Amino acid sequence: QLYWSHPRKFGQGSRSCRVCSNRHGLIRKYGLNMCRQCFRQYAKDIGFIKL
Amino acid sequence: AVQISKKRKFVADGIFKAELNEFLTRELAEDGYSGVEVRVTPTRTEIIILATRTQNVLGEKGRRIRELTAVVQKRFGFPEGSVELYAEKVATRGLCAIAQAESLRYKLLGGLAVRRACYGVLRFIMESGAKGCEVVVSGKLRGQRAKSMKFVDGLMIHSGDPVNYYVDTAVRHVLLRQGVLGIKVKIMLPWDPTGKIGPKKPLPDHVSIVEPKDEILPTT
Amino acid sequence: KRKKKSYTTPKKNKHKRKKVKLAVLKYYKVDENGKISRLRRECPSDECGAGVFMASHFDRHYCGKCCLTYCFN
Amino acid sequence: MLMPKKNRIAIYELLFKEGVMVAKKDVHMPKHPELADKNVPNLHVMKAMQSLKSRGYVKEQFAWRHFYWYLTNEGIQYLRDYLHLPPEIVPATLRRSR
Amino acid sequence: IRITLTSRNVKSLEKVCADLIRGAKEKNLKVKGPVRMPTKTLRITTRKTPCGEGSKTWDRFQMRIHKRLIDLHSPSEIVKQITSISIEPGVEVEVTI
RNA sequence: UUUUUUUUUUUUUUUU
RNA sequence: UUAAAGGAAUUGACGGAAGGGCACCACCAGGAGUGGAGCCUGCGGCUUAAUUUGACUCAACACGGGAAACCUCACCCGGCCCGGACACGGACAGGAUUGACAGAUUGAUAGCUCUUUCUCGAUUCCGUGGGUGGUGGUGCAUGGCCGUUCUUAGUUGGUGGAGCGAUUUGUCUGGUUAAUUCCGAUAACGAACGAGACUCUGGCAUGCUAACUAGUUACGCGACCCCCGAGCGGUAACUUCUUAGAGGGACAAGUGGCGUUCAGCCACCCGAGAUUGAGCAAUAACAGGUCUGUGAUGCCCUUAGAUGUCCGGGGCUGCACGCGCGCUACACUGACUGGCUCAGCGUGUGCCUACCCUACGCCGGCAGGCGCGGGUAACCCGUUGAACCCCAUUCGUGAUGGGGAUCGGGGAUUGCAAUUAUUCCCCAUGAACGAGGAAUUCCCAGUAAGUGCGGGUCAUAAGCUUGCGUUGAUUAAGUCCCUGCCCU
Ligand SMILES: [Mg+2]
Ligand SMILES: [Mg+2]
Ligand SMILES: [Mg+2]
Ligand SMILES: [Mg+2]
Ligand SMILES: [Mg+2]
Ligand SMILES: [Mg+2]
Ligand SMILES: [Mg+2]
Ligand SMILES: [Mg+2]
Ligand SMILES: [Mg+2]
Ligand SMILES: [Mg+2]
Ligand SMILES: [Mg+2]
Ligand SMILES: [Mg+2]
Ligand SMILES: [Mg+2]
Ligand SMILES: [Mg+2]
Ligand SMILES: [Mg+2]
Ligand SMILES: [Mg+2]
Ligand SMILES: [Mg+2]
Ligand SMILES: [Mg+2]
Ligand SMILES: [Mg+2]
Ligand SMILES: [Mg+2]
Ligand SMILES: [Mg+2]
Ligand SMILES: [Mg+2]
Ligand SMILES: [Mg+2]
Ligand SMILES: [Mg+2]
Ligand SMILES: [Mg+2]
Ligand SMILES: [Mg+2]
Ligand SMILES: [Zn+2]
Repeated sequence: QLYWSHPRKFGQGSRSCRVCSNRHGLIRKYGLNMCRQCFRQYAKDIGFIKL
Repeated sequence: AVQISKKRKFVADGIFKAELNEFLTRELAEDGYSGVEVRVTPTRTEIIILATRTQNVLGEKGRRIRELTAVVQKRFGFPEGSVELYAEKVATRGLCAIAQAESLRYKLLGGLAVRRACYGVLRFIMESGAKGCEVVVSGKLRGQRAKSMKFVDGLMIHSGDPVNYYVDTAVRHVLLRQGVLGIKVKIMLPWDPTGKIGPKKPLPDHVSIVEPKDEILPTT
Repeated sequence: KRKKKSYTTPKKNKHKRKKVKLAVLKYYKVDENGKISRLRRECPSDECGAGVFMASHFDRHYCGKCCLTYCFN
Repeated sequence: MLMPKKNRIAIYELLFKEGVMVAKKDVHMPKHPELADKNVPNLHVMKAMQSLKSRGYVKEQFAWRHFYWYLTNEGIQYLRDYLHLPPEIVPATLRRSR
Repeated sequence: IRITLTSRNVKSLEKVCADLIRGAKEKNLKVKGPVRMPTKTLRITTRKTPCGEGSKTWDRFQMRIHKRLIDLHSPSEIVKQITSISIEPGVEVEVTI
C-alpha cells in the first residue's frame, strides 16, 4: 500500500496548528504554533499584554 | 540532556497553562469550574483547580481527581506522581463571572426562558456583593432575525487600564435546536482593601479622604 | 459555482475481488493406509517454511507469509 | 480490516492498567504518530476506542488536537467485558486512597 | 555559587529578591548584589481579523522578561537551606556551582 | 453662474 | 376606481437655511509625489480541461498575514482507500474475511484488474437501517471575532415638575476648553458611562540601590614612538556613561496683561521638559465581512464509481486590453573607482513532534565548499567595523558610462522534483524613459523625504508588510470656500 508519499518534512504541509489542525493561514515560530485567528483568544491565557 | 531558551520556555509554560485550563473547562463544564493556579516545585508540580462543587470533583471515592491526575501525566510526561492535583471550594460563587455564565448555561438548555433566567442570575450577582454587572445574550431568540439582548445593572467600567483587573470577562456558547446563543457576562469587582474578595488598588477616580481631625486647641 | 456532475462511463464497474476457491481444499495424500505423502514443495527455513508451504506456478515458488520467492530456469 | 491479534489485547491491557487512554487526531496517512506507551501507531488506537465510545463503554473528550478517554461506572460495568479474561482486578484509579 | 531569578512580573521578582537578601544577610554570607540583566521583549504582531476586510488594524503584544543574578560563594550545604523558601509561582530559580 | 436623474418588494411580536 | 387622503404635534434624517465650533483621511502656504515609462504584484475581461473562490466608494483591489514547483488546494485529468462507528439480519464458507511473489496490465515496484495459488484466522463480507466525513451551499439562520457609522463628544436611567400622548425638562442664555471641560444661571434634584483620571514609552536625575554575563579610573606587566616625568592601543576602588528597581521631578505654580467674586487665555523668567507618542475606549446600529480559523454551530446537500480521503501531473503565472497599492529611474546637488568612518530594535539548534545563528583557517574569480570552534545567549556571532554621508580619481550635457527591462550561453545552492517562475552569480544583449495632461493622495518637528538593518512568511525568500535606526528641510500655528463632522 501507498497511503503516504511525498516526504512532507518541510514546507507548508508539515506546518500544522496546535489548536485546530489548521495549515493554511501562516503559523509562527517562537516555540509557538497558532493560527493568528485563535492566538487572539489565547494571548490572555498565555500571558501577552498590549501596552 | 534537555534544556531550551528562556525566551521559549515562558511561552511553552503559557501554552501549557492554556491547554490545561481549556481542557478542564471543556470537560468540567458539568459542575462550576472557575480556574486553575499551577504551582511548580522541582520535586512536585501542584495544580489547584478553583471549582464550585468539590463534591462532584471528589465524586464517589476520590475517583475523578485521580483519573484526571493520570490524564495530565499521560500527555506531558511527568510520571511517578510528580504532578499532584487539588481542588478548592470557591467561597463566592456569584462573584466568578465564568461560574455564573456556566450556571446560566444549564438553565438555558432545559427550557427556562431568557428573561426569567437572566433576571434570576442578575439579582443573584447583585446580591453577591457586586458593584455592577452586565449580561448580553445574542442569538435566535423568538424569531429568525438575530435580536441581541443586553442587561445592565449598576456600575460598569469599559475604558482605561483598570478594566483588566476590575472586569471579569466571561464568554460562553450555548448549543440549542435554534442554533447557538452567545453569552457575555462581565462583573465589576468591588474594591476591598484587604482580602481575596476584590482588588486591592482603588479606582484613580474614586478618591477617599479622612474625616476632620479634632476640636479643642485654645491657649492653655 | 453551480456545476452539475454525471457519469461519462468510459470506466465501467470493475469489481473488487471475489475470492474463488473449491468447496474444501484437499491437500494431503495417504499411502498404504497410514503413510503420509505430501505432493507440494516446502518453503525454506526463514521462520516460515516449518508449517507454511509454497505455491505452484508456471515457473515460480511463492511463500505465503514472508513473501519469499524461489524460481529456477 | 483488522489489527494484529496482539494489538487489541495489548491496547485493552493498557486501558485496564491505567484507566486513561490518550491519542491525537493525526490519522496516520500524511505522517506516522506513535503512542509513546505502545508499538502500534495511532490508527488502530482510534479504531479500538471508537468501538468503545460507540457502544457506550468509554466516554470521550477532545482537546486542541487530542482525544482523552474517560471511564464511568457504566464504563466499569463494561470493564467487566475486559474482566472476561483476567481474575477480578480493578484498574488502579478507582480502588484505593491513602 | 550563583542563583538566577527569572520571573514573570516585576513585583514578585522584587519581593522574592528582598526575601532572599533578608534570609541571606543574617548569616556570614558575602553577598553580591541583585544585578539587573536587561529586559528581553518577545513581540508578536497580529492582523486582528479572520478575513481581510476593513482598515489594516494590528495587535501589538509584549512580554517582559526580567532577570536578576546574585552570587553566593559558599559551601553548598548552606545553599540547600537557602533553597527551602515558600516561593511565588511566577519565579524561576537556577543554581550554579 | 451651474448642480439634473438614480430599479422594486424586502421591517413581526413576550410572561412576574 | 381606491384603504386611505388628510389635520395638528413629537423625535430622527436632510436642507445650494441661520447662528456657534472643529478636522490636514478637508483647505490655505508649501514639500514629496501618484497618475506619464519599464518592472513587481492584486482586480476586471479574455482564453481555458481548470484558469478554485470571497471582497467592488471611503467601509475591496501587496486583502484573505494568498511569497503556490508539488503538498498547500478548495479546480480539472487519471488511479488507489475505508477511517461502513454501532445494532438487527443474510451467507457463515462443512475453518476458506484479506495480504502478496512472478507474468500480462498500468506512470508505477497500485495484487487496481486478469493469469496463477500460497497465506490470512470469527475484526469481516453482503444488506436493512442508522452513522461518519466534508476548504460543499447559506454570513440575508447564527455564535465568536474584526471593521465602520465615529477619533467627534456624545449617551442613559431613578424621583420630581410640563403635556392626554409620542416625548421633554436634567442634557442650559452666556463665558471658557481638544471635550456635556468647568464656572455660572436655572423645575430641577442628585447620578452613571465616555473625555480625562488609568497602563506603557520618551526626556531629566541623586554622590539610594550595584554589578567577573556591563564598565570606568588607577595600578601593574607588556609592544612601539621619540626618547624628556610624556603618547597610542594589548593582559585597587568607584558607578558618570551600561543595565533597571524604589523614589523624586511639572502643577499654569511665580511675574505681568486680558478676564464678572470667576472659569480660563496670552507673554516671559527658571527647568531637562511648559507637554510627547501610543494603548484602552461609551449608548445604539450595519440586514458590513468571515460557514475558506476552529471538534463554534442550525438547516440543506454528498456519502463508496464520494463533494471524504490519499497518490501522479497540471493550475491559479496562461495576454489585443483597462484599473489600484508600489520599486527602479529620467543623471553633474550626479554615476564610476579607491580610501575614511560612526547605529538601534531584535533574532539564533536536538523545540508538545521537527527545527538554526555563525567565529576561525584553507580552496575557488564570484555565488559557494571543506575541516575546526562557540552560542540555548549583557558570555558567541557582536566594542553587530551597515547604508546614506565624507575625501580623492575618472566621466562632461551626450539616450552618455544615466537607465538595466528584454534575453543567449554558462556556474553554484536548496530541495523528492525548478521545466510553462525557484533563488544567487559571470559574461553578453542595452529598449521605453527628456521630471510627466485631466485629477488625486499624504504630511507639522526629529515631522515629510533620502538611506540601510532586524522580524513575519521561509528551504530557497523581498520590490510586500512590520519595527528599528541613520541624515534631516521648506511652510503653518489659521479659517470654514471646497470635502466632511458636532451643538442650538
Ligand atoms: Mg452581534
Ligand atoms: Mg430619467
Ligand atoms: Mg404639518
Ligand atoms: Mg494644497
Ligand atoms: Mg516615485
Ligand atoms: Mg504610472
Ligand atoms: Mg480568477
Ligand atoms: Mg454579516
Ligand atoms: Mg458571505
Ligand atoms: Mg454576525
Ligand atoms: Mg450582507
Ligand atoms: Mg404628566
Ligand atoms: Mg430631550
Ligand atoms: Mg549610574
Ligand atoms: Mg465607539
Ligand atoms: Mg470544520
Ligand atoms: Mg492569483
Ligand atoms: Mg497600469
Ligand atoms: Mg491600501
Ligand atoms: Mg549603471
Ligand atoms: Mg547606453
Ligand atoms: Mg490617485
Ligand atoms: Mg534611490
Ligand atoms: Mg525577511
Ligand atoms: Mg526569515
Ligand atoms: Mg505580503
Ligand atoms: Zn488551531
